[PDB]
Amino acid sequence: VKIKPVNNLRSSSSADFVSPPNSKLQSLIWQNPLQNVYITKKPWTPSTREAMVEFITHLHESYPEVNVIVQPDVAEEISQDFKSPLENDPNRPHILYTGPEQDIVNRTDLLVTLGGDGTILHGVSMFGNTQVPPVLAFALGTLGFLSPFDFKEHKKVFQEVISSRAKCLHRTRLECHLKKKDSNSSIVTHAMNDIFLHRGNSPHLTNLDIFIDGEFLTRTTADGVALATPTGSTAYSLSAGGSIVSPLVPAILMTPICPRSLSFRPLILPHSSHIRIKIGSSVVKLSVDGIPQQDLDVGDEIYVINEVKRSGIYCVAKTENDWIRGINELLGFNSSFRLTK
Amino acid sequence: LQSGSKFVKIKPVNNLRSSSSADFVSKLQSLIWQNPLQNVYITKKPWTPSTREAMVEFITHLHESYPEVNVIVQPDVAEEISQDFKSPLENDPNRPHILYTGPEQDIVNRTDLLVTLGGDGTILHGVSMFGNTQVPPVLAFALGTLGFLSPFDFKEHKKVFQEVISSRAKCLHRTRLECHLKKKDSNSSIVTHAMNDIFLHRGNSPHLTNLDIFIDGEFLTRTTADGVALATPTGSTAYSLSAGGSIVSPLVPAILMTPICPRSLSFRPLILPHSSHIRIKIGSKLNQKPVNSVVKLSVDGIPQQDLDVGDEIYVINEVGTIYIDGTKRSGIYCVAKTENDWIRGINELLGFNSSFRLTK
Amino acid sequence: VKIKPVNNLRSSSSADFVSPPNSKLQSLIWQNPLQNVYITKKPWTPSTREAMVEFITHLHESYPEVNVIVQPDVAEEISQDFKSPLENDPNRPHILYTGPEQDIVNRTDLLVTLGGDGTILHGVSMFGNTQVPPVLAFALGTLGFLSPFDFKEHKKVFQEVISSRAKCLHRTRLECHLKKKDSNSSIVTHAMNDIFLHRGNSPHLTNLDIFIDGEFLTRTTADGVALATPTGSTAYSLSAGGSIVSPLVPAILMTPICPRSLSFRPLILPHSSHIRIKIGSSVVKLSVDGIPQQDLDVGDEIYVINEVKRSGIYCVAKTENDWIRGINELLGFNSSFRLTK
Amino acid sequence: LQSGSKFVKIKPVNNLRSSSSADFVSKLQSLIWQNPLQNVYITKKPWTPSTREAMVEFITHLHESYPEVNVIVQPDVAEEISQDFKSPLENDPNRPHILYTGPEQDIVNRTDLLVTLGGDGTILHGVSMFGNTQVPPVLAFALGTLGFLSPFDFKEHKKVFQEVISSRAKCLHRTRLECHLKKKDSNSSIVTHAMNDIFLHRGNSPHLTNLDIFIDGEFLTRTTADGVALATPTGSTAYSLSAGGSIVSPLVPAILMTPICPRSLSFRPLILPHSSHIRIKIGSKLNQKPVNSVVKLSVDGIPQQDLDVGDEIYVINEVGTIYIDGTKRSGIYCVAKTENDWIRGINELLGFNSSFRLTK
Ligand SMILES: NC(=O)C1=CN([C@@H]2O[C@H](COP(=O)(O)OP(=O)(O)OC[C@H]3O[C@@H](n4cnc5c(N)ncnc54)[C@H](O)[C@@H]3O)[C@@H](O)[C@H]2O)C=CC1
Ligand SMILES: NC(=O)C1=CN([C@@H]2O[C@H](COP(=O)(O)OP(=O)(O)OC[C@H]3O[C@@H](n4cnc5c(N)ncnc54)[C@H](O)[C@@H]3O)[C@@H](O)[C@H]2O)C=CC1
Ligand SMILES: NC(=O)C1=CN([C@@H]2O[C@H](COP(=O)(O)OP(=O)(O)OC[C@H]3O[C@@H](n4cnc5c(N)ncnc54)[C@H](O)[C@@H]3O)[C@@H](O)[C@H]2O)C=CC1
Ligand SMILES: NC(=O)C1=CN([C@@H]2O[C@H](COP(=O)(O)OP(=O)(O)OC[C@H]3O[C@@H](n4cnc5c(N)ncnc54)[C@H](O)[C@@H]3O)[C@@H](O)[C@H]2O)C=CC1
Repeated sequence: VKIKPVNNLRSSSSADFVSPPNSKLQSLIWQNPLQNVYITKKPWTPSTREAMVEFITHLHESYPEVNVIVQPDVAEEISQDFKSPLENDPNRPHILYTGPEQDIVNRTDLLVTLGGDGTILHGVSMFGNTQVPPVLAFALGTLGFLSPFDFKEHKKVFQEVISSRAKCLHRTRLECHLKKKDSNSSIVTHAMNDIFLHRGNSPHLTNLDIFIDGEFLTRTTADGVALATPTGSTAYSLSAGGSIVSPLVPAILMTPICPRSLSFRPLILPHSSHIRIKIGSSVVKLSVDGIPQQDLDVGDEIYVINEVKRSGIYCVAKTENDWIRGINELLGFNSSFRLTK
Repeated sequence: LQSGSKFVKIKPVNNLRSSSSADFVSKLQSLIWQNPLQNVYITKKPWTPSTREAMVEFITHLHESYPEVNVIVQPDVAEEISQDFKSPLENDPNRPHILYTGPEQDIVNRTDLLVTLGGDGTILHGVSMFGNTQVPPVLAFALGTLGFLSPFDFKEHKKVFQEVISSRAKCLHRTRLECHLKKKDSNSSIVTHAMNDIFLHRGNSPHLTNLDIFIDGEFLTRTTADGVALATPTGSTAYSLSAGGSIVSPLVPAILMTPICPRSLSFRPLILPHSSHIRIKIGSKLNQKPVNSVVKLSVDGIPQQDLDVGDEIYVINEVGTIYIDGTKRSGIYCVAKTENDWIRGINELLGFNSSFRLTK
Repeated sequence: VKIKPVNNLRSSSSADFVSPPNSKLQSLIWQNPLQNVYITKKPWTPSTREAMVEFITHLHESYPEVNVIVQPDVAEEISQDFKSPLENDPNRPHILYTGPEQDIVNRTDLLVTLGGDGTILHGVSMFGNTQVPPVLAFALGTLGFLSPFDFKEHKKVFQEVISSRAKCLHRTRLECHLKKKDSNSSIVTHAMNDIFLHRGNSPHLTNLDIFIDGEFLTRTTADGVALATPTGSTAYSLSAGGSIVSPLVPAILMTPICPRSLSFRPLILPHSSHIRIKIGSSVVKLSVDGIPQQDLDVGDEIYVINEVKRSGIYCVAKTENDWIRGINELLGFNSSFRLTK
Repeated sequence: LQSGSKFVKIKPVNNLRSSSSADFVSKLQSLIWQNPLQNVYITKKPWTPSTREAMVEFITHLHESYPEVNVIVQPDVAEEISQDFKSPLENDPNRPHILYTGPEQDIVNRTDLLVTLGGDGTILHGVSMFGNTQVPPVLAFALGTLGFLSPFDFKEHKKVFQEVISSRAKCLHRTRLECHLKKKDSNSSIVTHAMNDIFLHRGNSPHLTNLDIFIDGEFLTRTTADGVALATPTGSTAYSLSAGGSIVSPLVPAILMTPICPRSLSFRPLILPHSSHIRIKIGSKLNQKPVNSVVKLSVDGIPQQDLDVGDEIYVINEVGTIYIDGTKRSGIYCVAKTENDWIRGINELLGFNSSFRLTK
């Protein structure tokens, strides 16, 4: 194993996305060859560690041109896990490119995740405002919803990816603009799942004034409220009683979290909606994709829109019908009562 | 057809010129008449005095104020209301009120504007006439018991019609669904068009429907239930709402799939892409009740047919369906009152998120 | 096989029910020996037919004192199914007692069901206003919710029953009093599950005025409304969004069926409630335990109370915790999302 | 304790006689005083002018009209309101307003009647004082922002108190739950009493709670969620309602089990027998986040403790629990306004089954 600085590699090369006739998905076409592959994994998890080693071994064996990128602390963790050099000659060790977060962000052509939903969410968030490279997600360890591929098929799947034969689902994201009373500027954060406000530690209910496109919608006194992407419709929003929304639908979900109301039916809003929520009368917690942000005081506001740089997240898909299969087999959608045995 | 007054003449609607499709310049679309507005088709909720009175009053206004305007009504309505006009135009007995009428196909071809006098059902049946063709703009006045869709009080009719004819009105676009019924032992299809919804229901039968649902050629689920509803966003506030569905803005491109009293704890309502291809086949359980008339099919509330085990419906949006391997202006334009009709409608008419009593 | 008239048998002997300390159930104590056993089965169903033969064979073999009662058309159907007489001597054929419905009702000590929920419901309804004998329910064919026993354990279970060692769950029933505008008197019907009003064949919504103990509750415009026992809480009421209510709770459920309202949350009402529902402005169908009754016109009324003759239905229970097990294993209660494989 | 006026004397509540438990002759129970009503404990919503004003006005009325009556308030309240009395009794400077006060245990032993001035929280905290003992009858006046439980406007206080003291009032019985907290590595229990509910919640933690639920010693389910609520019928209109629970009449003997934002499509709310034995153990998933402070426990909204993996709560009704093998007047009596407070409350305060707008 040899650790090298990632700053030796060229900046990210963009892929092209085309919508073929009678497809729900976008063809992933590498206009310049794929080279910079960043691999992230669920930490402190044996199966993701072993799968990473095995995936990198496979890449170094089968794809000389591919440069493997990992985090610094990860490169240290897995260096001892490789023993046999390439084709068993001591002159080709396993080259791991690594460096500061920004260097990785600037150079990544393809993001590969080994783990669950958290792994994808945190990998994608690392990119901040840089357009996100395509995401190839393998499910390892405890199951989540978003990763379509079993690690066992990693060789066949990656071959389709690098050969411009794979297709991607486009997942839209929300932008959260936080405006606190005190200071000058907005803090902007991107959400794959959701942005939510919650009483959290406080025993007192939130009082939220909700505006759509400048028009007052409603006051809600509640545990909180969730604004979700269609991707996020299966996450917190689903727990709170929301509908399941195919990731192909352009929309924003507004789902109340335990409201003092008999009639706050969940809303499905247009993609282009501008949502403003004002904290009315440390009272309220703000979270983006589950990660706590600043605490909000009475008078603070969030402004939420769809992300409009190529926007959104392109995730390699297994089939044209991944969503159907996921809701059935992962979420237990419309499970039949037992009719025999 | 016999008029019940010498002050009314009933004339063939084929005496009128073909429809002038308007322009829609653009979240609301401006309604701008390329050819001037002339042929106004008026429908009303039947057997309700207020709407018959409103129709006569509206037609009187058009005949008084807009000489270029031609009034079209249904044949039975023409006969019904003919005795209600108690004077000719401008006190001149040689200028009777003229009402144009004829068969649907004749009316459909010549309508520039649909005006409805009644409730939600009035709009639904009116638009339903224009199923296989282009729907003219829809001007909807609420009379009698309130519904959700008609944005105007009939009291406002002079000022609203004024704005419409002068090309100063704006419209909300509402999408339409297509239901294709394919009977067991048939390769033909019966096509219907939906503004609200398409639904299957056990109806008169005491036994639950058993329905196999396929999306984009893939099997989704079997449901055993009262039935299932497929709804436009417009229809999200209708049957689908009653069945526990989400409220969907009419600007969202989606199809709702909402179960009706399912034997399941986990049939959460689904929101599907507007591009979806939906097939529902009427099934049964092994050795059973009757296999005929086990399910009723309705489209915008209108019973179509009882269906048998083996029948299928195919449901798609009017435009933009994606057919994955293994499977004329569109939509409806409704004259809007404000740029915020939707939020105000859900709040004031449906009581969306009504606060618990906080004072007094 | 020999067919005999059931009118040769004594009238029904009642069992005694005692609530032992630290039990949820009622001990079934035969004060006079159990003798008259009426067996009913889901019709046109091979497995129930074969199980009936096998159960009767077992009774004639092991319990000389037991008299087997079946329906006339059933006695004809199964007579050919027996071939071997008792202990293979031609002088003891299989004695089947049968006769008119009322004779069976008057003489039954124990009702045995072989089938599903429908079998129990229709067997129990046969008794009209006569107090219902204890019910021993075996699940055969397609699964339903109410029968706690697998037919395979029929010998062990019946031995506990006849030996006064079994325990019963007491299920309460509702009484429906139908008062049509036209005529003089009420038609009274008993419900194990529910009484419901529904638009049925009509495309027009029902308009129902609901009164509790003489006080106006609400007008509902809807597909309909269901009034359910706790037993019925897992039936139609559950499909309509009702809560799952243990059969030990004294209560009446009022669950709207697709109401034109955002705020008709299902209600749980006191056991002693008097519920009156008036049909407001062939418009409305009435069903009791799923069986269509008379059609109702505007101005007709139903009056619904708990049945107050020993009241209710005593069903032989398998364990103290049948309800937990049924909701988990039959209804898929709180099914976990897939966490592995 | 220092009074802020020579017109008020603050006296030890132990100067008063032990409580007189009333009689409850019998769906409402008549409140008939065996010993005459004397010791009136008054609580108010803190830091709200209307309730401080109401307290002074109520106490003034008692002192003017009922010489036999003794007023008990909290120690800090006695000091707070002492400066608010601007005259002595009957203009006699030798007859100051007397306010009795002391520690909870002292107050609890001597209260004939609890009077609350505020909202739902005021009742909850007031009743909470009488946890391990008998709860005196509760007379609840609504001041400030409306809640659900207080049936009387404070304006009505003279006429209502008149009915109560003269043994002409009626009360609704509300049952209480007991929460037994058994810490990990402990065999002792911390007991609390609930009028509304007992709930577990992730609170400050960003991770979901993992809770193992046992009923009557049998494992029911593991839930991964924000949390779970166990509620009385009284509490069915509180947190449980917000979480999607059914509205349960306070005359039904039951315990509600309602999930709070569960990771499941099938955790339908449960209604359990009042006799039920409920145990909930704080679990975790294999190799995880922190194991401490993973869940908050609240009882009637009051945070008790952060709980750790391995802690358990046991929840039972105050009376009538059945313990299947392997596992003083009770309840709360609230003075009622009419024989139909419940139907009127759900309709008028909660907007139960609010009709869509049908006219105007
Ligand atoms: N359901 C609930 O009561 C709560 C849910 N959350 C969700 O956790 C999400 C963060 O995910 P993690 O980083 O894994 O944190 P995590 O491990 O704390 O919780 C996430 C749980 O939700 C699942 N999940 C996440 N995204 C999903 C999606 N799009 N569809 C279906 N299931 C999904 C995960 O697989 C995991 O089971 C937040 O975006 C929020 O939606 C956060 C708080 C409460
Ligand atoms: N909620 C329920 O239980 C049922 C509802 N329906 C609805 O009736 C519709 C047909 O309408 P009508 O001819 O007036 O028959 P209708 O008068 O029998 O039913 C219409 C009821 O639903 C309301 N409605 C209809 N469309 C609506 C919409 N888009 N948003 C909000 N409310 C709406 C109407 O105002 C009226 O109160 C069908 O498309 C179906 O959606 C049909 C059967 C049952
Ligand atoms: N869920 C729905 O949409 C509808 C349900 N029903 C139910 O059918 C019941 C009559 O039962 P059957 O004679 O078997 O007719 P059935 O065969 O037509 O339908 C009954 C279905 O409900 C199940 N079921 C019946 N009682 C149940 C209970 N107490 N708990 C859980 N599941 C139960 C049966 O096993 C069967 O799956 C009626 O009392 C009514 O509750 C009737 C119409 C519609
Ligand atoms: N709905 C929600 O999202 C939450 C509700 N709560 C409720 O707060 C209760 C504590 O009450 P407070 O001390 O006033 O704190 P609070 O003022 O923070 O919450 C009480 C809110 O719930 C209402 N409420 C309380 N009990 C009720 C009941 N039995 N029926 C109808 N409404 C009721 C109150 O009027 C008030 O609007 C707890 O027992 C819990 O049930 C606590 C947290 C969240």
